[PDB]
Amino acid sequence: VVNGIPTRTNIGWMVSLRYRNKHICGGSLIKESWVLTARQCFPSRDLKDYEAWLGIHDVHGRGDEKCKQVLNVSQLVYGPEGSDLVLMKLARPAVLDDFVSTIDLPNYGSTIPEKTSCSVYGWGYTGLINYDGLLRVAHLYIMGNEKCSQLNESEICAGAEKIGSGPCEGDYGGPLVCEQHKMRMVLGVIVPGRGCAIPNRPGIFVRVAYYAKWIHKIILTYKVPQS
Repeated sequence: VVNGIPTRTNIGWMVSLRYRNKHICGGSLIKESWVLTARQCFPSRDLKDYEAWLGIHDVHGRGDEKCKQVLNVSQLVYGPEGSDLVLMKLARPAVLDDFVSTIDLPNYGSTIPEKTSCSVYGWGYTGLINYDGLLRVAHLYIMGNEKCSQLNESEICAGAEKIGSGPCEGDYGGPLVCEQHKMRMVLGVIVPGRGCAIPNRPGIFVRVAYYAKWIHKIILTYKVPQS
């Protein structure tokens, strides 16, 4: 995240997808054993290359010495066509506690109104000379889909007003979270696209509400030989 700030403490539903012993993406823990994330987060199709760190604040888990849970990835289900989503199934369940929790998903078709306040979180690119490692957040407002103009219904358009801030490489897969019904929900999944923290150039996020059925169909179903 570029032009964001550190979080006071760690965010329970945030996952660091590691590839080859190193952060590459964020994800959202949507069940004790499922993480909603992005396609661009998997250079290879072989599972032995991945881990999921939960309950961390630091990217290397430095102060999280007792908070953190490291889980292997047993499966990988891919989303429809131009969705870019992937659900990682975790090897053994995540232990919910004070540091790890899950975030709710919206209802199949929820329309988020414009000028609504939203947050992105990530350990990705910051532009700092020496990034401290801490999870960072930036604030964005939902905008009309026409402002993102590079199909459309699966997408959300959110940006900051005038200042250039937002997610970048390493933040892919993480959530765009807002306040819809009673509490916090993963409304969007961060995907690369419209540059990185360009002023008056809002980001396009995959609309979770569009693939909401699919996410549910998958969260309650057997393994089945993938690939």
